[PDB]
Amino acid sequence: MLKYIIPTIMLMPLTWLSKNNMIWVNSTAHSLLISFTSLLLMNQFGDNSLNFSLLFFSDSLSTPLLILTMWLLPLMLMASQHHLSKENLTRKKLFITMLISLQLFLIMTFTAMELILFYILFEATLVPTLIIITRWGNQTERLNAGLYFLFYTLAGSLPLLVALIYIQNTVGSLNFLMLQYWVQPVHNSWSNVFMWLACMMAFMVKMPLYGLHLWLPKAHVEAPIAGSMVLAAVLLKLGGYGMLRITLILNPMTDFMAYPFIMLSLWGMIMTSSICLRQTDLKSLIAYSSVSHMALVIVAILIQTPWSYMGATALMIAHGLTSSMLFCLANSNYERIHSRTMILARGLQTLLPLMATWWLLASLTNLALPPTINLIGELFVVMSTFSWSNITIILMGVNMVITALYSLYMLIMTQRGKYTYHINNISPSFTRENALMSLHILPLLLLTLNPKIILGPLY
Amino acid sequence: MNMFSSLSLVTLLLLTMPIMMMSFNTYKPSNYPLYVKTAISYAFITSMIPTMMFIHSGQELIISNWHWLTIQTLKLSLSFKMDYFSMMFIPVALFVTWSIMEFSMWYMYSDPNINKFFKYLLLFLITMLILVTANNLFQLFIGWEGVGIMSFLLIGWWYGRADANTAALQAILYNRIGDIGFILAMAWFLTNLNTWDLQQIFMLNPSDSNMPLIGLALAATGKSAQFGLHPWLPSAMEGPTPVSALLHSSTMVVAGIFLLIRFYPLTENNKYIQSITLCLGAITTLFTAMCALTQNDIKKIIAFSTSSQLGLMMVTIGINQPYLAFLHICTHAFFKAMLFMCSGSIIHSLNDEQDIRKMGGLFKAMPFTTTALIVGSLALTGMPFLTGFYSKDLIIEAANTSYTNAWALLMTLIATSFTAIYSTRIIFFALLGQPRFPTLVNINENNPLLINSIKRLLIGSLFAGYIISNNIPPTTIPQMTMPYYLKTTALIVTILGFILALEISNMTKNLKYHYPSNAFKFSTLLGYFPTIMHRLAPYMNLSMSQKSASSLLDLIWLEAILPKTISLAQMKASTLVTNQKGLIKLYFLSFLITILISMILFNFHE
Amino acid sequence: DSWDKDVYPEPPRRTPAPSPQTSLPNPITYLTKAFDLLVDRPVTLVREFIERQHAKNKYYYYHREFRRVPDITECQEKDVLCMFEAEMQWRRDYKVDQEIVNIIQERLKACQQREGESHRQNCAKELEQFTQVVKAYQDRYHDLGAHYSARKCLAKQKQRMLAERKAAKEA
Amino acid sequence: ARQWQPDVEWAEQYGGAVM
Amino acid sequence: VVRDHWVHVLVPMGFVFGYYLDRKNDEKLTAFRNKSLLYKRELKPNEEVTWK
Amino acid sequence: RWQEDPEPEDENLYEKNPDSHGYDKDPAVDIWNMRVVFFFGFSIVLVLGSTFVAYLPDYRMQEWARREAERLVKYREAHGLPIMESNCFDPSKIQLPE
Amino acid sequence: AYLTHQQKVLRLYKRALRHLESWCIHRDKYRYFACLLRARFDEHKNEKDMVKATQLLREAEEEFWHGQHPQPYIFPESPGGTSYERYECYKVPEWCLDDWHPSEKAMYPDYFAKREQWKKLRRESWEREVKQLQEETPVGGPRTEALPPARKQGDLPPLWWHIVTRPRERPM
Ligand SMILES: CCCCCCCCCCCCO[C@@H]1O[C@H](CO)[C@@H](O[C@H]2O[C@H](CO)[C@@H](O)[C@H](O)[C@H]2O)[C@H](O)[C@H]1O
Ligand SMILES: CCCCCCCCCCCCO[C@@H]1O[C@H](CO)[C@@H](O[C@H]2O[C@H](CO)[C@@H](O)[C@H](O)[C@H]2O)[C@H](O)[C@H]1O
Ligand SMILES: CCCCCCCCCCCCO[C@@H]1O[C@H](CO)[C@@H](O[C@H]2O[C@H](CO)[C@@H](O)[C@H](O)[C@H]2O)[C@H](O)[C@H]1O
Ligand SMILES: CCCCCCCCCCCCO[C@@H]1O[C@H](CO)[C@@H](O[C@H]2O[C@H](CO)[C@@H](O)[C@H](O)[C@H]2O)[C@H](O)[C@H]1O
Ligand SMILES: CCCCCCCCCCCCO[C@@H]1O[C@H](CO)[C@@H](O[C@H]2O[C@H](CO)[C@@H](O)[C@H](O)[C@H]2O)[C@H](O)[C@H]1O
Ligand SMILES: CCCCCCCCCCCCO[C@@H]1O[C@H](CO)[C@@H](O[C@H]2O[C@H](CO)[C@@H](O)[C@H](O)[C@H]2O)[C@H](O)[C@H]1O
Ligand SMILES: CCCCCCCCCCCCO[C@@H]1O[C@H](CO)[C@@H](O[C@H]2O[C@H](CO)[C@@H](O)[C@H](O)[C@H]2O)[C@H](O)[C@H]1O
Repeated sequence: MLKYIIPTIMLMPLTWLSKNNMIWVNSTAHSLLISFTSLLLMNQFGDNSLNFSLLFFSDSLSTPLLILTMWLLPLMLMASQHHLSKENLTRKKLFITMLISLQLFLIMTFTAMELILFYILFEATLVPTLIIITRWGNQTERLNAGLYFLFYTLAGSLPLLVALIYIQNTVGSLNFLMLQYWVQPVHNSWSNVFMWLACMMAFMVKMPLYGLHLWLPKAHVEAPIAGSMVLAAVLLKLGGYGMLRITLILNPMTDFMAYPFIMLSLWGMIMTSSICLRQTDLKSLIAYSSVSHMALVIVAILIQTPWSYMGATALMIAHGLTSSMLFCLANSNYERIHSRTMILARGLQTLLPLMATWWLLASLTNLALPPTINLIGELFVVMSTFSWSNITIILMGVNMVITALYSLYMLIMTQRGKYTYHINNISPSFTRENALMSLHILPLLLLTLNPKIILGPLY
Repeated sequence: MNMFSSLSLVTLLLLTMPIMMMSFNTYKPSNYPLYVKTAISYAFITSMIPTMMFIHSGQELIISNWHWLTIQTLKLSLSFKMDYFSMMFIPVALFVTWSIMEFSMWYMYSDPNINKFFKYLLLFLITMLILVTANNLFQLFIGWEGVGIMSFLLIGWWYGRADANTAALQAILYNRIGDIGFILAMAWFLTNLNTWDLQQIFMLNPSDSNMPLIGLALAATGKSAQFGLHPWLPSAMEGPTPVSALLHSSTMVVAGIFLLIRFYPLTENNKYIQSITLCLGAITTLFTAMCALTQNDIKKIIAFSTSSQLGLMMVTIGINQPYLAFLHICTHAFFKAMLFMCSGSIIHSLNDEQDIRKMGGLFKAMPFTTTALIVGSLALTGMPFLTGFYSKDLIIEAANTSYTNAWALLMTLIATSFTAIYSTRIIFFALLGQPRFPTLVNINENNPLLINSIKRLLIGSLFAGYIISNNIPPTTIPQMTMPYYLKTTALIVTILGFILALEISNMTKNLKYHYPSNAFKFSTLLGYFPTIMHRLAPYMNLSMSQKSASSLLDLIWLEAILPKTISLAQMKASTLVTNQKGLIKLYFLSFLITILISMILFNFHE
Repeated sequence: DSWDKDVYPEPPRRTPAPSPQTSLPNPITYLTKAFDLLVDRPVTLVREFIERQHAKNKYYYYHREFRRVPDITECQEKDVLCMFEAEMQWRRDYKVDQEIVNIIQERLKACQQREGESHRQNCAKELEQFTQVVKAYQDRYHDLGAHYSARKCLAKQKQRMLAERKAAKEA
Repeated sequence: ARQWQPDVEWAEQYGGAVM
Repeated sequence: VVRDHWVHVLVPMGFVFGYYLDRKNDEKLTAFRNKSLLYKRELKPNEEVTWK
Repeated sequence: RWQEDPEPEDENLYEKNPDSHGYDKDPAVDIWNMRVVFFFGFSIVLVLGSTFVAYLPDYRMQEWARREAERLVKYREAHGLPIMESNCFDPSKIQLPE
Repeated sequence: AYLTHQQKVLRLYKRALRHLESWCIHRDKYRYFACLLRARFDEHKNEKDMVKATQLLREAEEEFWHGQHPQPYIFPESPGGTSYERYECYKVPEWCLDDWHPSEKAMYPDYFAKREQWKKLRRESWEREVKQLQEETPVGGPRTEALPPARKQGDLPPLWWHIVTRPRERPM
């Protein structure tokens, strides 16, 4: 993984030694080249994962997440460079450094072969993310949002640390390859009930689980656009990725420990989809959409079947590109009208035609229109949940109805109707903004042609 | 095989080329609408060759060209079933779309976005052809939701109009509720048969098919707008008239019935499903025809006619006659698309007037539109030997000679009578009597685009039913022995509807005022179903979304029980710890207490 | 041709000979001749050209052979080096078995289409072979979970073998 | 608008004897 | 090498350096080169190691 | 109150540069930024990367498995063996408890 | 209610005539019953007692509600009509032309020359319009939404730009 770690580090000297007018050009160009070379990770085998060294490995689960992570850094740079234009030059370089350092922790987190190394990097992402939100957010509430983000994560992470060290003491290793062969079943006891909870609660908070999701509407709304892009696209997937790995060592106790959390998710998604129908803030609406989608990922991981793991992996990738695109779409409006209120600016399809096409395409992927990989993932999860219990089709079906209503409600309210008369600064969409939109949607729609590379290890 | 397989794919590939040209900036947007129309005409010609081969020898094949994805033991390939249903629906759908597109060149001439309109119409068609030739359920779903989304985009064509956006979202909402059943059927077939392929489903022939077929029926209830999920179809009249003609003859509304036809090998053995569909069809056909009796919007009258005709198709499914139901789809496409294009001709000539009460005296002023309207009306009512007669008449006499629910049969017969009544309403109020429209006369039906497009569908509404019936192979045992009163039932009740309708119509000309009856308001206001359901259900759901889900739980109780309580305790503990007097005497007095309890209570000294 | 006829069988083709009982000309006959001249012929020449280029550059690729290693039954417990090879082998055989069930399912689907309205009786052999293979596949691999392994497969087999012993003990 | 930064009212929260 | 474009070699060189260091890692993990039951064979007359 | 700057006015990039691409105020930097995004994003990663993915060598050996399965089916049907046995492991190598 | 008794009776008259027209349909039948309805209104035209007049109006409204058409005729472009807001998607505000690229503006050199004159006329009049409104408005703001005309030569009626330059009813 050094062929990605080292060049990712070299982005930092590149940004700091660039001419004052080339920091965005240079960093964007070279983060795209790193993104290109990440495709070499798709040398995957049917039986064996790609094991580079004692420290890092890649498999069909981590590979697509790595490719998404390295692709997002260029997109976060283009999204940021407009609202940071007036920023002091050295503070601009520091902002880029936080994004680069976040990428470095992410690509190592998704490939660390030992769970305690995963834990340290899993936790190291808090620092740059917290700094990005609190330093470069716009509102007063960004300070409170950082505190909620920090302590919701840590309240779950600290028990995980104790559990992992306990597992290493008793098993003798936390290397994930070793855990595949030395795993022993977990027999019922109050001691093991709390080992299970400590192994799963840190990842549930990151997803987030319904009930523990309050940090996300605050954090995903107060953050600058780049912060929201990474929070929705990747950082939420640390929870899903972590669960997918650690559930190996939790069987068969997951049989009955999953019930309270499946209930929170099945009912949670219907609750958080319904919330989106009455949201007045466009960014808040998108954030609550992420909770609804990640509820399916939680259920798919917990029921633990070959189809649900394929569906969970597809959903995580598809949601990352969609949710990131929606935040970017809403940001373009915000950079014009300086407000997140959804009803403020209406009938925008009349004033910004092409950008209304992106809104439509983003909305269709969100409501899981076939054969998008959003539908592929969402359908595979529904297939496996039906087998788990047929009655779940009722809750999945209702959520699919509600999701279409709020996806098209957001499209109709902002893009259709009559334009607001007094808003007269809707300038035509910039090339940067159009390209930023097409760099989400085009890769997302291309993956439909070859969906096997985003279905994970159980394909 | 080489020509049959090759030609049946160029048809589908031909229709995507205008889409590729538009999306890839390689077109002369001079006359893009003509380009799209020309491509459809050529697709129709190439689609006839495979159909003629099927007519000759019954040649059918399945093409599984592209292997897309293998999920363990579920291989998913891009497949196309070129069978009886595909080879007859496609040329009919293309032929009807050929007329609608030529008609729309005249009807949408003034639209600044006519090019985009023709692109959306072509996508609407492509998603329907994907649906109709799909060989596995996943490919079917792609087209199933494709037509649903194109319907959303076209119904809400005039997006500045709040009513068009409400109607468009209504169509998605009602069709998404139906899609729950589609997803249910897919999950059951995958779990119990390990397949989404139609061939394996029929080979394994599940015996306990209640659950998958109930899901399929629910999907058909939404797409075909049967009672319960019906209000969206009349509301879809918000769209431009060309949308209504295409959305009602081909494409959307017929997909629900087509899905049940495709699964007749299962339904033909499950009696309990037959009863449900029969009763679902019978209430739909009766209820919607009753609604059309008092409508004054011409598009809504024709819209409720489609709902009543689709209900009739569901009845045909309910009596185990899938092939007659398919025949009605094909024949219905001709005269129903013609009727909508005739109403569009009237609406255009009267400056977008749609109320029949402001028409009148158009019999002689619009002679060609009049002729097509009368031919379309007579075909709809089962006039002997017109296109409608070759499906509807066989359906009625197959339904009164079956082992069937008696209420469903009786309700179906009354609906046939009601069909002649609302049909008479359009002719009496639009064509006959004295003109009731504004004084600046602008009637003009002399554009060749208008004439030729309707003329082709007029020839279809006369002979297409005769041609199709005499070329399709037999697949049942037509029941041709029955008492005289069962043979002529459809013909008689239709005539009684015309006579009763004429007396009712002529009594509007008397100088007598009569207070509305309760039944008149029930019919006019659509049984109050939209008035109640579309206020009550949105209110309860939307109020819960805000009051409970968002306010009570997310902004209060989930905050209160964790972050707000935890942080409050820490603040209180901090003030207890730090609120001290800074007095040496008190701190050292506390040292003595600590040492004492350390020994007396905890024995730290032992 | 290109695939093995034994793996993918197809009954002999029996096309009836034309027996026109009409004086009219058959439109399909002249359309077929036009198709051969305007489509098949130029397409065939373009292919024959391409095949002339592929014959000038002839090179080979091979089907990987995997030698058999000891199964997880022969592995001492917690001996990762032997467990790894047995586990990798078990995963290779799992994927192959998935493709075997796909071959049998593809035979079954081809028969159903080929036999038309007589499929219910003319595809009884393919139905039976599909039923047997699906039963075997279910026994090997069903209910193992997302974290399946050779170890879990062995435990499932032992549980099944124990029940079979007990049922016989009843006899 | 522009990014919010603490004003005098906010800053005096941290100027007292105790929090 | 110009005064205006030397910064554009930092990331390409990091990739080359990272690629190189990855290969040197593979040289510390040769304990089972040509020794696994699945792939153990003989060395071709001219060959030195099965994989480097 | 206090001594504070008023909120600066909004700057529309199109007034100074009608041909603005939205990247930079400097027209020359603005053009270069658009060039690198499009060339490296669309021409390199998306076009070549899509081509790379399409020609991946037998991703996760699904094609070898189909070839291998055909070989097994041919051999087993010719020799009269069952296509697939219920037992994954040979029961002679298993020692049941009790 | 801010409508006088006269305005309520006159409104009820028109509304009842329209609903009567929806029941009758045929023009001759409508003319016959429109005159009978007019006779009823003329029968109490001179009622002087406001209390008795109001009671008559109350009953007439109750009778109208009982006898109204459940589906009355609506002009296509009237609120609720089938063409209402049909062309709102084609109405683009004039300020959008300021963002046009110069190569787009060069296609209509004459149109944008006139447009500049209108914008010049808007700037040079704005101050007088504000001043006129200030000096004609009583303290505590206006009591009505009415606006004054211009009182001088060259003065434009205050707050005219968005009335004069509003989109055409059929823009495309
Ligand atoms: C979101 C929070 C979710 C909370 C989920 C709650 C799950 C509750 C799991 C309860 C089962 C725990 O597992 C259970 O532990 C007790 C330990 O006392 C074990 O039992 C042991 O102690 C009990 C005493 O109470 C004795 O009856 C028993 O003889 C002894 O073996 C059981 O053999 C085991 O079945
Ligand atoms: C926040 C939402 C809250 C919603 C309420 C959710 C309640 C969830 C309760 C957690 C599960 C408790 O119930 C749990 O059931 C499983 C069986 O399925 C038991 O599982 C255990 O007992 C069964 C038999 O009872 C044995 O086969 C075996 O020893 C073991 O599986 C657990 O011992 C018990 O603890
Ligand atoms: C995988 C695809 C396989 C097939 C590829 C074949 C590509 C050949 C593309 C040829 C041109 C297609 O794109 C377009 O075609 C039509 C018909 O010629 C032309 O359109 C022309 O004819 C039509 C009708 O005859 C007129 O409505 C139109 O005014 C006129 O410009 C366009 O000018 C051309 O840009
Ligand atoms: C399957 C298709 C079947 C199509 C059947 C078509 C209609 C069949 C005939 C219906 C009844 C014919 O109409 C019968 O004769 C004349 C019309 O000529 C009507 O006579 C009417 O003429 C005038 C119209 O100018 C009316 O105002 C008057 O109230 C009435 O006397 C009778 O009231 C009616 O009883
Ligand atoms: C659920 C598992 C993990 C949960 C762990 C949660 C621990 C708490 C994390 C957030 C800590 C924030 O700590 C503090 O919280 C309160 C509200 O909560 C905020 O205070 C805000 O709300 C309180 C009360 O609602 C108001 O009195 C106050 O005016 C307002 O500023 C503080 O600005 C913040 O400093
Ligand atoms: C599962 C384990 C979870 C561990 C979570 C980590 C705990 C961190 C504790 C932080 C404690 C400090 O948090 C403290 O909360 C109170 C909430 O009343 C805030 O206080 C706020 O609300 C109170 C009343 O609601 C007001 O009197 C006060 O003016 C206001 O500032 C403090 O501003 C904040 O400093
Ligand atoms: C395999 C790795 C490949 C990495 C490729 C990375 C590509 C990055 C492209 C950035 C190109 C910028 O290259 C640019 O060139 C010109 C002269 O050469 C320099 O100099 C120019 O700057 C100013 C801009 O204000 C110009 O007006 C002027 O013409 C010139 O002085 C720029 O300062 C430099 O920014």
